Amino acid sequence: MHIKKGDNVKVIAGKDKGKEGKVIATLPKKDRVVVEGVNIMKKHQKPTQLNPEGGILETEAAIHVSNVQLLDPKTNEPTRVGYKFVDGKKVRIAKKSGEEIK
Amino acid sequence: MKAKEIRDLTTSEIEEQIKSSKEELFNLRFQLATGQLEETARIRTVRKTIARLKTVAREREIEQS
Amino acid sequence: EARDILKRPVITEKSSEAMAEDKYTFDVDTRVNKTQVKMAVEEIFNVKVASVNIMNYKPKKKRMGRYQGYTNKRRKAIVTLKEGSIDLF
Amino acid sequence: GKQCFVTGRKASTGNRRSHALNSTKRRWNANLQKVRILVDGKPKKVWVSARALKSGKVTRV
RNA sequence: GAGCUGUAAGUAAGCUUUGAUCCAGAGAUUUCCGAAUGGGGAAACCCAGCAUGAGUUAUGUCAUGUUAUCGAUAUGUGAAUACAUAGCAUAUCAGAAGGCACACCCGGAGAACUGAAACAUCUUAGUACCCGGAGGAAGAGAAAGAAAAUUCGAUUCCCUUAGUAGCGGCGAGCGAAACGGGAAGAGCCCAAACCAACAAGCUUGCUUGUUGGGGUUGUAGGACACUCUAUACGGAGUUACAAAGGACGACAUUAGACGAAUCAUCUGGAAAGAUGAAUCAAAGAAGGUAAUAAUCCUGUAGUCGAAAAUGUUGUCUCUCUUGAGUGGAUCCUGAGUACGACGGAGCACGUGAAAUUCCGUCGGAAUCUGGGAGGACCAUCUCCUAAGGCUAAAUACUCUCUAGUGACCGAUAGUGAACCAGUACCGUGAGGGAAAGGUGAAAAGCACCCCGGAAGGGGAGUGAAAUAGAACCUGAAACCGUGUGCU
RNA sequence: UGAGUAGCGAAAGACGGGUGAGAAUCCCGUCCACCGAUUGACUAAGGUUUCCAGAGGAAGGCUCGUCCGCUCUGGGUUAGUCGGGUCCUAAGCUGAGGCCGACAGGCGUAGGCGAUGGAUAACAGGUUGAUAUUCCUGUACCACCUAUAAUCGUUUUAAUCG
RNA sequence: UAGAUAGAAAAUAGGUGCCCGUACCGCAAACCGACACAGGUAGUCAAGAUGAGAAUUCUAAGGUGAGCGAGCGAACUCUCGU
Ligand SMILES: [Mg+2]
Ligand SMILES: [Mg+2]
Ligand SMILES: [Mg+2]
Ligand SMILES: [Mg+2]
Ligand SMILES: [Mg+2]
Ligand SMILES: [Mg+2]
Ligand SMILES: [Mg+2]
Ligand SMILES: [Mg+2]
Ligand SMILES: [Mg+2]
Ligand SMILES: [Mg+2]
Ligand SMILES: [Mg+2]
Ligand SMILES: [Mg+2]
Ligand SMILES: [Mg+2]
Ligand SMILES: [Mg+2]
Ligand SMILES: [Mg+2]
Ligand SMILES: [Mg+2]
Ligand SMILES: [Mg+2]
Ligand SMILES: [Mg+2]
Ligand SMILES: [Mg+2]
Ligand SMILES: [Mg+2]
Ligand SMILES: [Mg+2]
Ligand SMILES: [Mg+2]
Ligand SMILES: [Mg+2]
Ligand SMILES: [Mg+2]
Ligand SMILES: [Mg+2]
Ligand SMILES: [Mg+2]
Ligand SMILES: [Mg+2]
Ligand SMILES: [Mg+2]
Ligand SMILES: [Mg+2]
Ligand SMILES: [Mg+2]
Ligand SMILES: [Mg+2]
Ligand SMILES: [Mg+2]
Ligand SMILES: [Mg+2]
Ligand SMILES: [Mg+2]
Ligand SMILES: [Mg+2]
Repeated sequence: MHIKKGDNVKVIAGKDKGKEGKVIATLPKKDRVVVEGVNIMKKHQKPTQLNPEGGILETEAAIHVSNVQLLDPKTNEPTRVGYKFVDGKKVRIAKKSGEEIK
Repeated sequence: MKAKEIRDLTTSEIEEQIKSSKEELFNLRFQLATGQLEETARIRTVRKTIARLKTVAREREIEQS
Repeated sequence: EARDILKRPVITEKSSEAMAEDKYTFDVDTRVNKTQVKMAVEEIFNVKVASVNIMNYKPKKKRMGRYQGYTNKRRKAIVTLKEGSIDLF
Repeated sequence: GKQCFVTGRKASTGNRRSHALNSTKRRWNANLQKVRILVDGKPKKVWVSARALKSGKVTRV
């Protein structure tokens, strides 16, 4: 996917539209990603499980990768990504500024 | 153990390594049966090591012909 | 090939009583004979084998959900040692 | 599996026809005769048709 | 190029930027049964020989290789029976076997219901089934052709001729071909005469046989005799015309890479919708994304890309290879053949006036001043030159792979089978043969409390919705209940 | 719908004590009754895990169910001598060559296969929840192998094998 | 016997001896009968009293009380006694 673990992304669709956060996990086979503070779910945790304490646990749920957009390193605006070849190595380029993302 | 190390080993060393790996795998299987093996991935590791050793031995005895 | 003849030890109540009697129970390759079992045990555990009894166990029907099948057939040997001992643990 | 050893002459199929033109299957068999001829330079009793024997074209020995 | 150890969640233990998983080419491994092939056998099992090796004091035990049958080619031995012929023994062979794509092709054998308003000739039909043989196509094929002129010039296939000409208890029905227009096109090799070498009979006359050369036809050709032409100059070729290779190059297939352009607000759980204002387009195909997106993702147009294997091609190489004319003295030009009679069959053609073509049985030519055909037959004329062989393409079909298409189905439809289906189940067996899809955007799959043994439920919570809570979208009718206005 | 209807598949139970949320139906006890050339004990086919232990009660069980030939979890079958193979053959099957036959294939010789028959060395006792002529104890037998051997042989042999 | 070959072994001691089956039901609720079905299913053993007996009745060894019950004690049907 064009989004990668550790990237800083902006949510462009969903309840969290407009939020920014770090990509902390990707699910390539589902085309989904997990972004900090985005798409919080409240799951019912039984205290009877291997974890003694239980209740309602709040954690991020995966979001579809097409709902997050990379932020341009220069302008900090959401941008699509192209690829250049520098000394035979692929480099992700922001299509707004033209700068290497990483 | 990987194919490069196996290809540095000599034929006699390949055979001895196969013997020792088989003995190791056998002890691992016995520990697993008796319930004393927590690190179960060693079994697969050793099985694939044996497979690689036999691959390389066969390659050598093929290129000889 | 001895490590292939012997597959694993059998640990059950009857097998433990046998071990008290100096009889060790193993699952073995379904194709081998009593003599091969004896030689494999003697080579692996450096013991003297007094005798080997052997038996076959049919595949047993087993169910998991809506899927019907069978367990593997088994060949079980009981090796009575003449001299020495085997420590499985 | 009976045919002329020399020419391959064998039976064929056709019809017996009545005056009312009713049809029933029949065969025309070859006029095969068991004779001793030279096969691979050695005598051998084989089936040969009378026509293959005609005019002494097959040597009986 | 960052995750990964399948369905398949879980736990555990782990792997991985020193490049996992994953994708493509190549290779290694590949138990047992099965043609199954050491022998046997009620498939997936049992029991051996031989050689070599492991183990044991030794036996027992084990490992690897090999050992079926037939065929062919060699070697040895060799009965009745003398010579040697059965036979026997050994060695070699990528020799055969068996399967299937319920298709297409060729051949052997070959129904019946049915139609004829009955039924026997006839029809169904040379169909179904069975059997053998294939090939990627098969079959056919370079005139003993079609014809009747200004003749054409192998075969196959399409249109037409034409439901014509004919056939037919002249019933039911069956039903051409030539001409003309098209697709595709390609032509060759033997037998014989004759020459040379070799071997047998030993006229040791010159007869027979093998090999090579020569030769291939209707405008008659060839041998033979003579005259030119050349020793690969030229020409041809592994699709026939003889048959194996090699080098280099190109293209294609089997992974991939790059690939333009959108923001804001409103409603809403969510925007792609609406509104406003923009942008790309060789890209407005399509799918996905929390509703309907050219500009969010995967893509699309366009361009690029291969270590390796495979396929098709081009040039070199390689291999093979003479080509014409004149003459009419002699010679050759396919024999138990053509053909005839009887009995059958095939020809659209049912025996008919029945040519043309095949099978069985019996008889049986001619030899270029020859032989066959023009629908009995004869003459004339005209056209061909049988009784040997090969041959691509245009045609047929689809188990299969790749990319696509549909005024085709949308869960009683569409495959029998959207789902763990040729399953469950039924049958001794051949065989017959189902039912069964949908939570939600996300599992956020209901912590906790309460009644209850549990099941089940009431709250609470998640969620837009639980009135979406597990065959969980919607949820008709039959049918079953509770309450009630009028009766 | 028929309808809370027919039926619930040969029979003798009673009570006490347990267990349990729940008991005519499960466990234990006493008494009673039934078969007893047998409803008892083996065992060949056939079945194929139904066997044992622990747990369960949705469905199955013609009621109930705490129970079960059901569900879940884990177990259980031990052989030189028992039966079969490494022995034999009957009927039958198969069948190298072979004979016959449109094809397919049919028949058949040698030779194989093939028990329902022939041959063939182990018995008593003890033992588990579940195996026992199989495990254990005691005491045997059979085939074979190795070493030492009273004795006999030593190339027409003469001991020995056949 | 044809054949074979220096060597043979009464005894003593020691050792070796594979594969398949083996659970359980098996006149039955586990087999053939769609069923936890009054049917069918080869062979073996089979005590006492009585008796000719493997008949008869009652018992032994051993096993079993049968997978709906509780009442009532009409017609009628069935099985049985007078
Ligand atoms: Mg056994
Ligand atoms: Mg075999
Ligand atoms: Mg009719
Ligand atoms: Mg009619
Ligand atoms: Mg052809
Ligand atoms: Mg008439
Ligand atoms: Mg060629
Ligand atoms: Mg891209
Ligand atoms: Mg928007
Ligand atoms: Mg794009
Ligand atoms: Mg005729
Ligand atoms: Mg004529
Ligand atoms: Mg003629
Ligand atoms: Mg005419
Ligand atoms: Mg002419
Ligand atoms: Mg062709
Ligand atoms: Mg529907
Ligand atoms: Mg269907
Ligand atoms: Mg369906
Ligand atoms: Mg619904
Ligand atoms: Mg009532
Ligand atoms: Mg009534
Ligand atoms: Mg009534
Ligand atoms: Mg009633
Ligand atoms: Mg009852
Ligand atoms: Mg039980
Ligand atoms: Mg019930
Ligand atoms: Mg034969
Ligand atoms: Mg018997
Ligand atoms: Mg028992
Ligand atoms: Mg047993
Ligand atoms: Mg038993
Ligand atoms: Mg019945
Ligand atoms: Mg009987
Ligand atoms: Mg009696």
